Amino acid sequence: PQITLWKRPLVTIRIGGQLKEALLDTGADDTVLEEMNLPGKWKPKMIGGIGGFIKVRQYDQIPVEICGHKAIGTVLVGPTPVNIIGRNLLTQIGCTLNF
Amino acid sequence: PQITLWKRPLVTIRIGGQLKEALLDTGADDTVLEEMNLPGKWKPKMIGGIGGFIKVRQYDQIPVEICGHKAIGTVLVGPTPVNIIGRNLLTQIGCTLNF
Repeated sequence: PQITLWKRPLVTIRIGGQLKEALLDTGADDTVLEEMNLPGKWKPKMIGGIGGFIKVRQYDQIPVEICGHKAIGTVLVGPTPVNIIGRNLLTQIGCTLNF
Repeated sequence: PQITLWKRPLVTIRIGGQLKEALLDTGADDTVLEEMNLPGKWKPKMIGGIGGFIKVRQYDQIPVEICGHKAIGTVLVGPTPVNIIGRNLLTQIGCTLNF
């Protein structure tokens, strides 16, 4: 599909057997999801942006479907205010910016 | 252009007569640049990101050229980790996401 940018580019994803709303974010290196109790091994990580850093849990090899397009990779879980799909998964679904 | 996302979508912009590098950021409502001088009046504002809230200077109706495409709009200046072009200007240059 083609997503315009008049509003926040929010789409539906499926992760860990849940459907969620998430923001397609070309400015994010990584995918960061709001607090959820995913099974699996994880390691601590700190990620930054405007305002500073937050502590997150890094889970690897997690299947994530984005508007019906399958992806699998690293997901970060922590106290982000919005679910963010970053470049690590956007590349896997063949997402481009176009103008 | 069509810009893929295997690398950060960094582009050259011209603003206040000076060249800068900025990230095309679909996850940002607003355009936020690192500390620099811009001509004209500004208003104090606060914005939020993944780490919390910061204080910025809001400059209205600022011309910005982004990869040769012209925008004129709001530019916030403050302690962002990287220069970001947000949706307020991405829409002006006709940018969409496609997959």
